[PDB]
Amino acid sequence: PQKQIQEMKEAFSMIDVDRDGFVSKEDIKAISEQLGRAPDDKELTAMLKEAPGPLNFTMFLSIFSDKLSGTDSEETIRNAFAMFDEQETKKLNIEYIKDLLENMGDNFNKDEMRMTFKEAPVEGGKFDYVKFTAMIKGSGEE
Amino acid sequence: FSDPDFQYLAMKEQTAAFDGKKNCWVPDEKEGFASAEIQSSKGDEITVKIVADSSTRTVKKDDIQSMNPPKFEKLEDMANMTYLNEASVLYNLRSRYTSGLIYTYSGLFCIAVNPYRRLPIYTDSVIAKYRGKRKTEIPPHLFSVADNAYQNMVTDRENQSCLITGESGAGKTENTKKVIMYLAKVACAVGSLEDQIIQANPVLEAYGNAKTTRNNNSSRFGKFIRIHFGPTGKIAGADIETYLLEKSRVTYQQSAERNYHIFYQICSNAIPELNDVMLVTPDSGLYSFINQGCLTVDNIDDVEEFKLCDEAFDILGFTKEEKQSMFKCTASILHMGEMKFKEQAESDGTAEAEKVAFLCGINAGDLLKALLKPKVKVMVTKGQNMNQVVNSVGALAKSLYDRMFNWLVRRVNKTLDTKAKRNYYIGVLDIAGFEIFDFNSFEQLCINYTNERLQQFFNHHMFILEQEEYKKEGIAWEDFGMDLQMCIDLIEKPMGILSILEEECKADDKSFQDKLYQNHMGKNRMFTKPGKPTRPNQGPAHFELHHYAGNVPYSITGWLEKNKDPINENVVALLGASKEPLVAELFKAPEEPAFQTISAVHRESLNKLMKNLYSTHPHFVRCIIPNELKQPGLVDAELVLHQLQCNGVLEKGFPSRLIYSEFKQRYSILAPNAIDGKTVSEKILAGLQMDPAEYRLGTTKVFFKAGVLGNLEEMRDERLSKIISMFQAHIRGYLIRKAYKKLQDQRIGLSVIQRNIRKWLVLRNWQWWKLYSKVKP
Amino acid sequence: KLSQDEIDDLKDVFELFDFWDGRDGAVDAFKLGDVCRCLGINPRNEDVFAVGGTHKMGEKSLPFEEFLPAYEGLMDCEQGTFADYMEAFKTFDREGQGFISGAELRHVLTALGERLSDEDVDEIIKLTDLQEDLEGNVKYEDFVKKVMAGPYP
Ligand SMILES: Nc1ncnc2c1ncn2[C@@H]1O[C@H](COP(=O)(O)OP(=O)(O)NP(=O)(O)O)[C@@H](O)[C@H]1O
Ligand SMILES: [Ca+2]
Ligand SMILES: [Mg+2]
Ligand SMILES: [Mg+2]
Repeated sequence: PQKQIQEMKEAFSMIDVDRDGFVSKEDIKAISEQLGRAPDDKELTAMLKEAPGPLNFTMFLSIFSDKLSGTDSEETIRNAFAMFDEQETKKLNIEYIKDLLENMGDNFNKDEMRMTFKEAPVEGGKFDYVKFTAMIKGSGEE
Repeated sequence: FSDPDFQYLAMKEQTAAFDGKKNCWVPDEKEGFASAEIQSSKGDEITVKIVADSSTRTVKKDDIQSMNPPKFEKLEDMANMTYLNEASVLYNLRSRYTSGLIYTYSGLFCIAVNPYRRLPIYTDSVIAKYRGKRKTEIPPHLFSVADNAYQNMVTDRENQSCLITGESGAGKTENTKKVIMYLAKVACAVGSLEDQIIQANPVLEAYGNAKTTRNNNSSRFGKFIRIHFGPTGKIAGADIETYLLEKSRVTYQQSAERNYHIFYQICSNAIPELNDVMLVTPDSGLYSFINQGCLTVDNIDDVEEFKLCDEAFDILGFTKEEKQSMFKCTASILHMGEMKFKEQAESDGTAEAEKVAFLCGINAGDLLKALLKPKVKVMVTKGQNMNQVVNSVGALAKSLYDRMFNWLVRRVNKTLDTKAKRNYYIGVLDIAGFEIFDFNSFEQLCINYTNERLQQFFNHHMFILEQEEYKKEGIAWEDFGMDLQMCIDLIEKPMGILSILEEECKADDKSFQDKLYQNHMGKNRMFTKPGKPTRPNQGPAHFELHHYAGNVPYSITGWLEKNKDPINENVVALLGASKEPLVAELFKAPEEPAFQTISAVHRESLNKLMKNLYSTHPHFVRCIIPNELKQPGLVDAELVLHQLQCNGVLEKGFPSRLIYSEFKQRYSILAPNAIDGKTVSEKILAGLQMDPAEYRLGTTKVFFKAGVLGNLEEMRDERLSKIISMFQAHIRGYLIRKAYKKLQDQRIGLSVIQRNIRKWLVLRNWQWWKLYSKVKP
Repeated sequence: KLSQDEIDDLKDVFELFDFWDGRDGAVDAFKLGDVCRCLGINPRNEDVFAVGGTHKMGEKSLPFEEFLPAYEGLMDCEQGTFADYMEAFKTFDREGQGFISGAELRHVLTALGERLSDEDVDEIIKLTDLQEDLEGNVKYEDFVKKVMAGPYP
């Protein structure tokens, strides 16, 4: 949307070093080992085939925008939880919600949960969904 | 016509507030049933407040008992009651007893709870105030009853009978008398055959009665005096047939108990002239056959009564000789209870033993010879030994006291027998009753056998008053205690005990015990083997059995002899022919020489009894033993009730009468389709699919066979568990739905949750997302 | 037997249960009777225990084709009529007035029949918005009409 694509934009400078305005294989793996670890060769290529067409900000912005699609809004999540906090505490019992996701429903799996709560905001037993949401996708904060 | 001599014969409050279903009877443990005013409910448990104790307790609603209102208290006739139940019956009486009335009626049943003191209720004045009085006017008195039996003998023209019963020391014997004493005051002309009959008691009561741990004057013989009449007036005559005297007493006196009154009154020195006719030192004390227990009966004078006995004995028209000829026989036992031994011979003091001789008119020496170990016929002789000898002495003691008692009575019947025109009779029975002790054998069985027979005549007259509301409440109905005759029969029927103790009697104990079990035992509901119900101070038996009073464990030890008396033949033969009339007669050779086992006569005696009872329009009297203490005014709840348990209230096989007004609040639940309308049930009935010979719809009530009304409760029980659990299942469902919406919403919400998340966990594993994030500085 | 649009009134609500056990195509006999309630019914626990059914949670689970003969069997099951629910609450009315104190009522269903947990009883009252007088007695006659006359009227 706004900063969102402009943010995504200011980011393209970054990725592209030759600053040719296009992001090649020999154009990624570089800035890769420039901010940490780089991928694998094939990975690189396997990342370019995902760019049906060659490499620019709009073929880019494309495949990217091609994901945050089939996902609900935020208040519709910061509320989907709320259905289990009957008394409006703005928090759930860490053994409650957790009980939920693995025993009943679309059966999450350990690997899935572990990776789910590995950083979840639990206080004295209370899982704060308000922000696990406010962040599952990106809180407004500044 | 009120209140002159009616001080203890027959107002107060109308009101002090009685409520309806707030007040009722509750089971107390000291008072039997204590009064209470209810407080709350909780299922079976019911909270109620005790009236004049004032402190509350838990109670099952099936022990709680209905109670009647005030102006219905201290009632003359309990038949006219709303709640003739246990805690109601036990009340009314108490109320009346504690108030100076002893007599009460309940349907065709008389109620006199024994007052241990004397009472003014018997004055001719009163008597007068009675005769001819219809039942419903004059307050309740044996008189009123005694009267209407004649009122009824005449006009209806048939014999009536009057059965007076209750427990021991109840009052049977004391009213039976007061009764003949009444009938008496209606005949005289214009010491008296009337006054002669009155005396027949002091005689038979002297020889016959005795002091019992229970009652100092317990009978020991069954009496049934018949009192005939002329076509018109007072009596024509009377007669007496007695039943089963206790022979046992004569020689043994249960501790704290004594032998027959006479014996003791023979040694009191009233007429000392006789001391010498008796060869007896007038000290009760160290004679033996009569002093195992008390020798003194308090508030009972041996001289005065004895004199009264002698005095009476005369008016009986007994010669001076006959008069004496009795005392004589009677004293002879005092002495024989003495005849020492030391051996098969040792007759230590043949100095007393000397003495029996002068009295019977048999040389004592001849007698001590001929049967110390002397012989019999076939005649032969074989060594009588030191013990049976002792146990053959009493053989003679008792074997006579019976022949003597027998005679006495048989003789009284003789002077009371004027042979004038006789038409009707008022037979009065003063017999035993049912007794269950910590040991019951044979003697103690016939009292029972005789009663069972007495129950047939009892309900025989109930089936009959029963069909008195098959007429009252328009209904025709088409065993109900058909095992009862299966007891009667079990005992008296031909292949039974009787038909055998009489038959199978090479006889010793089990020869006899075997047939019994093998034949109608093993396999009979009634005649069964024993077990331990823990009789308390209780003991030894061999067989058990059921009577319309419950069961009782019998023994069979030495009966084949128990049904007989071992009067050692020659002792008899020798006594047989002696010079003392009474004695010689009391032992006569037969119609001719060259019969009796105790039942051949009793079954005979009894059968005869019944026959006549059925020849009479009976009248029942009920005697209640207020308490165990011989104290007047005292009430022993636990006992009164025990008594009411088998006579006029519940515990036999008849139809369960029930008013509709009740059938409603009762089983209405077994058929839930209706809307008052007194017909609220005809429907429930059909609405159940019942085979109806099984029931009859009279007017304001309903009659079912047995176990009918029983199953209704058993169904009504199983029926409401369901009906409740049903309405429970309802509530249960209303819950699972009260919240379904709620559930389905969440089902959505979760789908949202474990979906977005399951993606926000793919976004961070997408090669590119990493790199982007690698750089948002 | 039941209709086809009915064989659906069963597919629809069981797809909520296969849910809260985990989408697998099976449910737990324990929850069985519960589903059958949601479908306008009130079987007895003894009942559901006949038609398969299970005591404690997680014992045995079943798919649709077995979970089917259930409903139907437990369908031809005895239910109660208004009278029954009154011709039975009369045996607790001594005044005959038509009242049964709360202290009692509790006990009645908490202690008799298929006893109810105090909990249920507490809610079921909250819901039906019951109440007692200063005498503490309740007019049961009604109460039986509320519970009978379902959740949302
Ligand atoms: N109405 C009465 N008034 C005064 N005393 C009475 C009355 N009824 C009975 N008694 C007394 O209670 C005693 C018991 O009477 P009794 O005739 O011995 O009883 P029973 O029922 O005939 N028992 P039993 O003869 O041993 O089978 C009497 O001897 C009197 O002491
Ligand atoms: Ca499932
Ligand atoms: Mg470039
Ligand atoms: Mg007597």
